[PDB]
Amino acid sequence: SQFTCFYNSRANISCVWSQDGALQDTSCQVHAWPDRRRWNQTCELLPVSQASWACNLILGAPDSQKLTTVDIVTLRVLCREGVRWRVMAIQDFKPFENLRLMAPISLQVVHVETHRCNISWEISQASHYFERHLEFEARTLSPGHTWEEAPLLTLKQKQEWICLETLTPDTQYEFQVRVKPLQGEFTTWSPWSQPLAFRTKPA
Amino acid sequence: LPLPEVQCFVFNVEYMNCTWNSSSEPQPTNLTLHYWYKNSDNDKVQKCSHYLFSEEITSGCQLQKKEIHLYQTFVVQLQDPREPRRQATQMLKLQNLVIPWAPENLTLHKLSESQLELNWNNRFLNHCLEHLVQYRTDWDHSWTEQSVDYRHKFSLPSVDGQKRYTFRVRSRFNPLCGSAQHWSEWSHPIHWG
Amino acid sequence: SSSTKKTQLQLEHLLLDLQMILNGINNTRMLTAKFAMPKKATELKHLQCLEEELKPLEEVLNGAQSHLRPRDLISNINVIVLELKGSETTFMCEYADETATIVEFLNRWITFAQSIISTLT
Ligand SMILES: *[C@@H]1O[C@H](CO[C@@H]2O[C@@H](C)[C@@H](O)[C@@H](O)[C@@H]2O)[C@@H](O[C@@H]2O[C@H](CO)[C@@H](O)[C@H](O)[C@H]2NC(C)=O)[C@H](O)[C@H]1NC(C)=O
Ligand SMILES: *[C@@H]1O[C@H](CO[C@H]2O[C@@H](C)[C@@H](O)[C@@H](O)[C@@H]2O)[C@@H](O[C@@H]2O[C@H](CO)[C@@H](O)[C@H](O)[C@H]2NC(C)=O)[C@H](O)[C@H]1NC(C)=O
Ligand SMILES: *[C@@H]1O[C@H](CO)[C@@H](O[C@@H]2O[C@H](CO)[C@@H](O)[C@H](O)[C@H]2NC(C)=O)[C@H](O)[C@H]1NC(C)=O
Ligand SMILES: *[C@@H]1O[C@H](CO[C@@H]2O[C@@H](C)[C@@H](O)[C@@H](O)[C@@H]2O)[C@@H](O)[C@H](O)[C@H]1NC(C)=O
Ligand SMILES: *[C@@H]1O[C@H](CO)[C@@H](O)[C@H](O)[C@H]1NC(C)=O
Ligand SMILES: *[C@@H]1O[C@H](CO)[C@@H](O)[C@H](O)[C@H]1NC(C)=O
Ligand SMILES: *[C@H]1O[C@H](CO)[C@@H](O)[C@H](O)[C@@H]1O
Repeated sequence: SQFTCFYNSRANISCVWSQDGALQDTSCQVHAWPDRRRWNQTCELLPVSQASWACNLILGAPDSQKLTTVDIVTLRVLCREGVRWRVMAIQDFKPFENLRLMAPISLQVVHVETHRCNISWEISQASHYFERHLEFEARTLSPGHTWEEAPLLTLKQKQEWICLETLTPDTQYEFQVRVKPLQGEFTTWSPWSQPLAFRTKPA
Repeated sequence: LPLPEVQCFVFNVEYMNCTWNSSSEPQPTNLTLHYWYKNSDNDKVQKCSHYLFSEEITSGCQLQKKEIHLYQTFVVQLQDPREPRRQATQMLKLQNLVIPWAPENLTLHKLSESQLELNWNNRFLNHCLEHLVQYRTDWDHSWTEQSVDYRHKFSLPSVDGQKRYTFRVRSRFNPLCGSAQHWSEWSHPIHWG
Repeated sequence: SSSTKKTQLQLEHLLLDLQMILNGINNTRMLTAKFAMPKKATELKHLQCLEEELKPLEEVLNGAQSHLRPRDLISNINVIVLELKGSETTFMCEYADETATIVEFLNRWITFAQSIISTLT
C-alpha cells in the first residue's frame, strides 16, 4: 500500500495511490500543503488501474517555476467517511528529490542517408535549475524485433540529437527517447517520447 | 600620457601571469607593476617580485598561488618609474580570468560493442569546470562538437566498428565557480579502431 | 557531509536564478535603477543584503517586461536565500556607502555564490 508522487520540475506534481486490501468507494483527494508558500492545492483521485488511483496538482502555467529545491510539501490523501475527511496517507515531499520530466518532444529527422540518420529532439517544461545536468536514453525499433528487444542507447550528457550508424538501406525504422536529471534520490526517467517513424534512403 | 593595458590570466589557479606591451611608448621603458586587493587584509600595496621581459624590457609580472585571491577584487597598477604621476589602474575579477590546463588521461571503454564512453581527468576541482568534446572519424571532413558539464564523461551511443574515431577535449572555468570565457588548450587526442 | 552538498546545490540554484536574470538583461530605465550593495559578502549570513534588495529587484524587472516571470522568480530566490542565510541575528550584513547598477548588483551576488561553491567542492 503505497503513495507515490513526481514533480515535472515546473508546475505539475502527479500522484498515484495504490491500495493493498479494502478498496475505497468514496471520494479521495490529494491535498498539497507547502511549508513556505501561501497556497494549498488539491486534486480529485480517479481510478487508473485495478487497485491504483491518480491525479495531478497543477500549480500554475505549464512552464512556470512554482517550486524550488528548498520547498517541502506535505502531501496527504484525504478520503471521505460520512461527512469527515480522513487522512489515509502522508508524505513530506521534496520536489527536487522526486523528479520525472515530461517526455521529450518535437522529434524530427535532421538528415537521413542509406546507413545513417541524425535525429534531434527538444525537452519540455524543464527547469533552468538543471542547467546541463541531464541525460538521455534512446532506442530504435527494427523490422525484425520489438521495443523490448531494442538496446538502450546511453547519452550521459545533455545532447539533444543522435547519429545512428550501421543501419540497413531502404528500411523502415522507429525511434524513441527519454530524459532525466541527475539530481534527486528518487528521480526517475521520463516516459518515452512518441515514436518517430523514418526510412533510410535506398542506395 | 596613456599607459599600456594590463591583461591577467590565472593559470589553473597555480599562478597568475599579468602582461602588457610597452612598444607603444616613445622610448624603451621598464614600467613597474604594483597590486593590491580591495576590502581586505591585503590593502598593503605589493611590488611585483618576479618581472617578465620582452626585448629586455618589463612586459609582465608573475604572481604565485599565495598571492592569488580569486574572489577578492584585484587591483593592478602600471607606473612610469621616471614619472610618478603617470599611472593607470585596473580592477580585475580573477574568477573570470582562470584558464585550466587541458584535460589529461583520456580513456575509452565499451559500454557495448557499438557504444563508447570517453573519460578524462583535470588537475583541478572537478566541479568548477565544464568541457567541450570534439570527435571525428576517417569518414568525416570535420569535428563534431558537444558540450559536457562537470560530470566529465561523454557517451557515444552509436559507433561504427568499420570506422576509426578520434577524440579530444577542452575545459573552461564556468559557470559554478567563475564565469571565465577562455577555453583551455585541447587535450592530446586519442583514437579508437 | 551531505548538508554541505545540500548547501552547495542551493547555492547553485540561486546562482542559476541570478545568471538567468543577468542573461535576460543582456538581450535603459532598468540600467538607471540603483541597488544597495554588501560592504562584505564572504559568508552565508551576508545574503541578508541580497534578501533586502529583492523587492526593488522585482520592481525593476516588472517595469522592463515586453522573457522572465518576476513574481515567481523573486519568490523562488527569496525562499532559497532564506534557507541558505541561517537564523536571523542582528548585524547580519552591512551595506557599502554607494549604490550600484543592476548589472554590478547581479555580478556581485553571482561572485558571492561562486566563492562559496568553490570552497564546498
Ligand atoms: C501533468 O502531469 C500529468 C502526468 O504526467 C506524468 O507525470 C508527470 C509528473 C511527468 O513525469 C510526465 O512525464 C508523466 O507523463 C499529465 O497527465 C498525463 O497526460 C498524458 C498525455 O495527455 C496521459 O496519457 C496520462 O493519462 C496523464 N496522466 C494522468 C495521471 O493524468 C498532465 O498532462 C500534466 N499536465 C501538464 C499541464 O503538464
Ligand atoms: C493549508 O492547509 C493547512 C492544513 O490543512 C488542514 O488543516 C485542518 C485543520 C483542516 O482544516 C483540513 O481540512 C486542512 O486540510 C492549513 O493549516 C491549518 O490552518 C488553521 C489556521 O488557519 C489552523 O487552525 C490549523 O492548525 C492548521 N492545520 C494544521 C494541520 O497545521 C492552512 O491554513 C492551509 N492554507 C491555506 C492557504 O489554505
Ligand atoms: C545532428 O543535428 C543537429 C542539427 O540541428 C546538430 O547539432 C547542432 O549542431 C550545430 C553546429 O553543427 C549547433 O550550432 C547546434 O546548436 C546543434 N544543435 C543541437 C540541438 O545540439 C548535430 O551536430 C548533428 N549531428 C551530427 C553528427 O552531425
Ligand atoms: C630594464 O630592466 C633590465 C633588468 O631589470 C632591471 O634591473 C634590476 C637591477 C632592477 O633595476 C629592476 O627593477 C629592473 O627591472 C635592465 O637590464 C635594462 O637595462 C632596463 N632597461 C631600461 C630601458 O630601463
Ligand atoms: C607565464 O609566465 C611564466 C614565466 O615567464 C612561464 O613559465 C609561463 O610559461 C608563462 N605563460 C603561460 C601561458 O603560462
Ligand atoms: C594522469 O595519470 C597519471 C599517471 O597514471 C597520474 O599520475 C596523474 O595524476 C593523472 N592526471 C590527473 C590530472 O589526474
Ligand atoms: C529509469 O529507467 C529504468 C527503467 O524504468 C529504471 O532503472 C529507473 O526507473 C530509471 O530511473
